[PDB]
Amino acid sequence: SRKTYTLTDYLKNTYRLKLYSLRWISDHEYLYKQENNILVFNAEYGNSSVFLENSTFDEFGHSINDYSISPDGQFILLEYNYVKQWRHSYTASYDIYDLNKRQLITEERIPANTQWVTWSPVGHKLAYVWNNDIYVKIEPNLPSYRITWTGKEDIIYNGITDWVYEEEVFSAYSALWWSPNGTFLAYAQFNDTEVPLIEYSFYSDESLQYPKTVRVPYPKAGAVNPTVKFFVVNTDSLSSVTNATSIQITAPASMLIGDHYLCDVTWATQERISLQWLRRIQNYSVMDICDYDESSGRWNCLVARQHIEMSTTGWVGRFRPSEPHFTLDGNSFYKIISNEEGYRHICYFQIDKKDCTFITKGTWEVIGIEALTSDYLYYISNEYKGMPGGRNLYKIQLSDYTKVTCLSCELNPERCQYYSVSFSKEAKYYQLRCSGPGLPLYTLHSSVNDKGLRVLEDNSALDKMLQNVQMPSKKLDFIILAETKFWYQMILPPHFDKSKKYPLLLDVYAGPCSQKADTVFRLNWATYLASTENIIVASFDGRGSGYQGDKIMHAINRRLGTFEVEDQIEAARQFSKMGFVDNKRIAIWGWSYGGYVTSMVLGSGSGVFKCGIAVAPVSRWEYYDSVYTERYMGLPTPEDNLDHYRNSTVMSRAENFKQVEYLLIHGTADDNVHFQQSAQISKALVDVGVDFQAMWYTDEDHGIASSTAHQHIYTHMSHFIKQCFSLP
Amino acid sequence: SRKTYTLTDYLKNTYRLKLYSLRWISDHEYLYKQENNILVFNAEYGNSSVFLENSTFDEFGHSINDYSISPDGQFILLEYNYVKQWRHSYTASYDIYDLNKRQLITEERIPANTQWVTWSPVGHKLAYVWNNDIYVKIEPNLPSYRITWTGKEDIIYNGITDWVYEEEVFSAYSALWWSPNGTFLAYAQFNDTEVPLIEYSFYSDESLQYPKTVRVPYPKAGAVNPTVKFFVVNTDSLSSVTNATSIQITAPASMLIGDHYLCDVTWATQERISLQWLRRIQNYSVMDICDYDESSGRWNCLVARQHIEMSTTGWVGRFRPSEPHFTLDGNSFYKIISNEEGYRHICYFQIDKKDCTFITKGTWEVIGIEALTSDYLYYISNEYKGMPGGRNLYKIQLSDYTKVTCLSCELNPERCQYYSVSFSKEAKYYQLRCSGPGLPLYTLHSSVNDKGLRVLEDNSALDKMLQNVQMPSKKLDFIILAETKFWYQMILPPHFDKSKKYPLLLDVYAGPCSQKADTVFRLNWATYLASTENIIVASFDGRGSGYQGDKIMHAINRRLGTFEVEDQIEAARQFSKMGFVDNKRIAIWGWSYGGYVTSMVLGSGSGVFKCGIAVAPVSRWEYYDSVYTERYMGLPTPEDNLDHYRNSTVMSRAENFKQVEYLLIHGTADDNVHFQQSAQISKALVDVGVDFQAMWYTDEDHGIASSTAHQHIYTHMSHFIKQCFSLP
Ligand SMILES: *[C@@H]1O[C@H](CO)[C@@H](O[C@@H]2O[C@H](CO)[C@@H](O[C@@H]3O[C@H](CO)[C@@H](O)[C@H](O[C@H]4O[C@H](CO)[C@@H](O)[C@H](O)[C@@H]4O)[C@@H]3O)[C@H](O)[C@H]2NC(C)=O)[C@H](O)[C@H]1NC(C)=O
Ligand SMILES: *[C@@H]1O[C@H](CO)[C@@H](O[C@@H]2O[C@H](CO)[C@@H](O)[C@H](O)[C@H]2NC(C)=O)[C@H](O)[C@H]1NC(C)=O
Ligand SMILES: *[C@@H]1O[C@H](CO)[C@@H](O[C@@H]2O[C@H](CO)[C@@H](O)[C@H](O)[C@H]2NC(C)=O)[C@H](O)[C@H]1NC(C)=O
Ligand SMILES: N[C@H]1CN(c2cc(-c3ccccc3)ncn2)C[C@@H]1N1CCCCC1=O
Ligand SMILES: N[C@H]1CN(c2cc(-c3ccccc3)ncn2)C[C@@H]1N1CCCCC1=O
Ligand SMILES: *[C@@H]1O[C@H](CO)[C@@H](O)[C@H](O)[C@H]1NC(C)=O
Ligand SMILES: *[C@@H]1O[C@H](CO)[C@@H](O)[C@H](O)[C@H]1NC(C)=O
Ligand SMILES: *[C@@H]1O[C@H](CO)[C@@H](O)[C@H](O)[C@H]1NC(C)=O
Repeated sequence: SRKTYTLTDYLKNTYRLKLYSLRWISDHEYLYKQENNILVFNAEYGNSSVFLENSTFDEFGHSINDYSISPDGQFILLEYNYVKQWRHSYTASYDIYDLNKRQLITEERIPANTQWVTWSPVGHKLAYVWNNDIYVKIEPNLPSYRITWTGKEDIIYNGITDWVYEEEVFSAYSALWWSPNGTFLAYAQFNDTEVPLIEYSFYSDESLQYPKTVRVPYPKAGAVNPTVKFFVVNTDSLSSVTNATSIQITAPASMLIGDHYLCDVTWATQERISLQWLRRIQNYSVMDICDYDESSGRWNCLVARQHIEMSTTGWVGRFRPSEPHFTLDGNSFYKIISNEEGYRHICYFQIDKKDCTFITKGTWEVIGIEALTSDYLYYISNEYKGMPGGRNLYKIQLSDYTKVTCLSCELNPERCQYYSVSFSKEAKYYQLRCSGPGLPLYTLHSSVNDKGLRVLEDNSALDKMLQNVQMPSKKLDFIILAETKFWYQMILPPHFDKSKKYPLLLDVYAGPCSQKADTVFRLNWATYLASTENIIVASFDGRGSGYQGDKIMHAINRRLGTFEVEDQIEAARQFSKMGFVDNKRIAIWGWSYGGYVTSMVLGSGSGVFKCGIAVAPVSRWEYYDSVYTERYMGLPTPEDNLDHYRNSTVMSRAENFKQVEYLLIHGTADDNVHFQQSAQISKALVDVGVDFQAMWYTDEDHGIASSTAHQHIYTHMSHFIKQCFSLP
Repeated sequence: SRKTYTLTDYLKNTYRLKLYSLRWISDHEYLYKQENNILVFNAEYGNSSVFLENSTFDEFGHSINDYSISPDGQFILLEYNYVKQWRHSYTASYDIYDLNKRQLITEERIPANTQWVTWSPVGHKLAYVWNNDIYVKIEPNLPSYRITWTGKEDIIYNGITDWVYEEEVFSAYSALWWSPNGTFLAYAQFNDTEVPLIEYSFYSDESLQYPKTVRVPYPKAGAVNPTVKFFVVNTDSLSSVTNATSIQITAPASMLIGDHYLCDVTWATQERISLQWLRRIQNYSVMDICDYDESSGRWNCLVARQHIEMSTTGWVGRFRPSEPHFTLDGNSFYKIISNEEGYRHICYFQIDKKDCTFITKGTWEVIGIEALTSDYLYYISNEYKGMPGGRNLYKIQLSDYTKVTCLSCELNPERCQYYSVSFSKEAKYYQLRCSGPGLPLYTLHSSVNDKGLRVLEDNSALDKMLQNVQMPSKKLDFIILAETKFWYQMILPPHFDKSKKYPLLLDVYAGPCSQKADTVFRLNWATYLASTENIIVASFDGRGSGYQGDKIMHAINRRLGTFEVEDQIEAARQFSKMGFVDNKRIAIWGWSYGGYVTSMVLGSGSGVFKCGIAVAPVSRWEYYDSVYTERYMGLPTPEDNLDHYRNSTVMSRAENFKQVEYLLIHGTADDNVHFQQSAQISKALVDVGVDFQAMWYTDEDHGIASSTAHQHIYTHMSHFIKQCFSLP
């Protein structure tokens, strides 16, 4: 045979997966960027035309990072001077171009160093955050109205989140929610006054004589948490002479008694907001329904409308309480709830009524609700062929729950088992996105008869290129551990010989609600290790893994670093039992939570693993943030869960590392899993006389995502793995 | 045949060198700590008596770190709760025990967290520094008198130095000088108001949830330097009702015009102080002679008494201007000055007279002046057998300079070639300390007819143990480079075979005024590499090296990282020509300046070296302190020497590291050569796609001196050297 998938192919993106990233602008039209032009596509017919030529901004004088067309199509917001902050946050410069007048706006521009910009859902109003304060523009050429005056760097945040809310609660920077009409603007206010600061050196460029100290409010497990306030402004009654009036919506009494989080904001109608609150002890959540009082200007939340969601075996939701999906009248909603058997299913709720009705059931889970129309509810689930790592689109008939139709299951069963979807406004058309086991396929469909309209992207160019490469194969199967099915995946080398013994690398994450065994197609480091190095790369989903019910997911509750570590050891013991694995060449590696599990497995003294690599690992739960940690571990106090926080550290296992080859890697500017975590592992290994390998990446964060750093880390880990497996 | 000197022997200090640490307390007596007792010895006869049994402090309740007996013998100052700070500084708790009354002083105790304590030179007065302020106790049981009120943490320092003065100027924490009588107390005041702070994380123990940021005023090359003021207090006229009056002594006009340092304080008589000042441009120093005016209470320094010392080829002195050694009347003195040929010799100066008279000359240098009597001047030099790395004691007859007598040269010429000395007060006796080439020998002698009195320590216990070990040998010789002799040393394996090819490791420092080729006996890492691993460990003294004249030393002036790097490359090329070196197995390593040279040699693209290890290296001169850097490099400005600062970095040679195996090591709490230095090397290597090896040591400083860290680093470097040389 001929060429293999090399490390250089992975690092240099030689074999590009093609995407079809579309933006719906109505119930029947979408925008698409097809090189040097923006095109508008008609979903029913498929005809297109140039919406905007990229030649329009040749004389702009800055590199445009991104754009946003206003809902009415009248304006385009141009984003340039992009400066990345955390996982979702960034700062940028913004300019507005009038599409009808065909010119840039010179007067009353969005200021430089803007934290977040948002168009209203309809029309052309703007809400932006500058210096932690909210500003509203009714028209792009008109002056802004100031909404908040309390904004203070690292202390008060209006309309944007602090570190912990961005990372753990909202999974977004924005804390601004326009009403459907664009009449109201709802926002959250974060107060970090007494939140302790994580401090670290930033070395910057060679030209900087003195390193900079970065100071970030970050609550570690058990520390003072930021507080939250919720407000609503009427953007239609803004005065140029008088200051803007913000109406506060207070949290329920069952929340105000102690520490709590605002975990969800959903507009139900033009005058109704849904708010979900969660206690610091993350097993109790309350949903409030708040209506606008036209004859007072205030917002009232009846105690009778409050819906409580609690857990007896663990925490609420997968990572957070699930979002409600309101019916058009806003008097009822659907939401994914854990049932009496522990499976996550769609529940139907009526506002002034007692409980809920489950509309789905079974030994599988609903992944998410995608669309809701008058007649149907569209959702993604892993029901098909009882594969927890598969994803398909289904629709349930709202007039008969037994009438469920799989929409994606049989489109291409050998090639397509993992779908995601993008619905048009009002769900008239949908784009299906299959990500495996074969090459990604993008298709356009009509909700009317569920007829296929067009193939958008088939990846035929990649298909032909990959026919020319010795590609590895993927086996997706399960093993039995204590009368339960646990899924695993294996990346097997090309020309796989079952009578030959191959070295095995265990790729681990194993965090709560994780899934490493799935039907997704990937071109990654594992692709190179199996194709060029002839190493079996295995992944296993044990106790604590998600999408298989709470019996499996909650098994890890108040006990991180126990069953998920043990289950990785047992998986490797069982893979060793298969006659195609060299029992003397078993390695393990992982990033973030994966790094914590790798380190815990290496310090277990199982004797199964020869070597391992931990990238940016957690080492002790007290060093990680309060929101994520306390969700699974409780508080680190003698009354709560101190004993388990003390017994679940990497440092305490330092003695057992004498039995293994260990490579420890961490970025110095990691704002998420602080360098401190690895600084403590290295110190405990040195204190016990254990030799190991280390690598720091100057100014790299959790992702180690800088082009040169990404290439260096993978090159360094490849040399380590090859040396450990005696490969040339 | 039998056992070799193993890595474990080095790390576990299996073969300990015995010392004879004595403290002269008079012209004929000394103190010696001889197991469970402090003894007093009579030099002439050798008889002794117990002075203090350590059973006295069995019920003290703290571990005594050190002690200090008052000059009059009446009190002992006990040091406990020792907390190390920088190279010289520390904090401790102090208690005073009355030796006559045989009880602890319970009233008016030295406060906890005392920065520095000092007995007066005669009697029992105390001067201590607490919270950056000076305090004086006339008697140990009496209350203190406050001298200064200006003390401010990290800003104003009274009687103690800031970071830069401790490390570079005084090579000591103390900035307090009692007059011989103990009448006056002279002190320096340091002001660090506008000095920029170096900031770095301190991780501490596992129990610390948030890392601490350490902030130290540290001027990097070209930054704002601390300012200095000098004062004198009369300790005999201190009032309990009135505040202490400090008389300020102003720097000369030729110093006040810009930035300057106070570089030396020497009491000449009871009423005369010598002060040496140095300009920020370190080629001009002024010595001031200051006399007490009894009819004014003021100190006056005549401009006619000022002695200027300037350099035309480099900087003043070896590391700083040399100290004056005054004759009893204080009207004349002796100083080591560089002569017209560039050799450092003893100069004789008379106070109200124009220049000086050289009393020594030749192609060798005076290392230091050790004692001065009415008849003789005692000094150490490297004259014997023209060996720059040898050290011997000589005496010159003050009535005839041609009458020079070597006092140590012929005591044991095969065993003893490197001496240091300790004279009694008034120099009636001297202890000679020979540190090689054989095992250290400690002897006592009488000055009258230079008769050997006693052998104090012969190391006979080590001698017998080493007879049982396969010990390596040392060859000390020279090679010619551009018509000049340059010395090198080689640690050769036992049973050395000149017809066999051995791997070579080059051990480097090469800093200005350094010496790595000498006659001293050492039990170190090199001893193990040659004895167990059969590796030749070589060291070379090239351009910039000291004790061979200014032509060699000043060759590197305003050009660090040029000739000393080139000369290490040429030494290895010449060792390669010798037929006992494997030219394919040549490695290089160094610590501090040695790490900078190793990195510069590895990035030179010479192709001579296979691998190298740099421990805590300097990478760019702008990151290192102003005092040391500017001495050799000038200022990093375009009007001065910016072009060489920019051309002499490790980062700029990053491309050439593809040709070598590199191991980079640095401690994270290094307050001297900041971790920033290695953080910038690693980042430049990653930016260029160079794979290398790294190791950080959490909370270790420049020394990486913690027992567990010292063992780990040497174990890690040994594995690296062994794999690079293909050794099992
Ligand atoms: C962000 O959060 C912080 C807390 O982390 C919050 O700051 C707190 O503000 C309040 C009110 O401004 C202050 O509380 C007071 O303390 C001062 C003394 O320092 C007293 O004057 C106060 O007593 C008076 O007022 C009381 C009620 O208002 C009554 O007892 C009586 O009328 C008194 O006259 C009171 O105890 C406090 O200084 C801070 N806390 C901290 C830790 O800084 C801040 O306001 C928040 N910012 C926003 C925009 O929400
Ligand atoms: C798809 O094709 C139709 C039909 O040609 C386009 O609709 C026409 O174009 C303009 C702009 O909307 C109107 O002024 C005409 O009256 C329309 N004619 C008809 C017969 O509908 C349509 O815009 C095309 N869509 C895209 C996205 O290119
Ligand atoms: C060494 O021994 C001598 C002689 O015994 C000691 O000197 C004498 O002893 C006492 C106590 O100091 C004095 O009162 C006598 O006047 C001394 N006589 C002479 C002739 O010196 C001496 O103290 C001993 N030294 C040590 C350090 O033990
Ligand atoms: N901060 C922690 C957050 N996290 C998540 C969060 C989510 C998620 C999915 C849907 C909605 C909201 C959040 N899904 C997967 N992982 C892993 C991460 N983490 C865990 C420990 C180590 C470091 C790290 O970043
Ligand atoms: N700070 C720098 C100071 N230094 C010295 C100083 C002296 C010395 C000798 C007699 C009197 C006063 C000073 N002797 C040898 N080395 C090397 C060191 N240094 C140089 C660069 C790298 C880091 C370091 O500590
Ligand atoms: C939207 O919201 C309010 C009432 O909900 C109304 O007064 C306003 O003018 C509305 N605008 C529309 C429906 O276009
Ligand atoms: C929440 O957790 C605590 C602490 O483990 C527990 O005692 C309590 O019953 C929980 N709440 C619910 C609703 O189960
Ligand atoms: C220290 O120096 C500053 C200028 O940096 C000056 O304002 C201040 O007076 C000084 N303090 C003392 C005690 O000399």
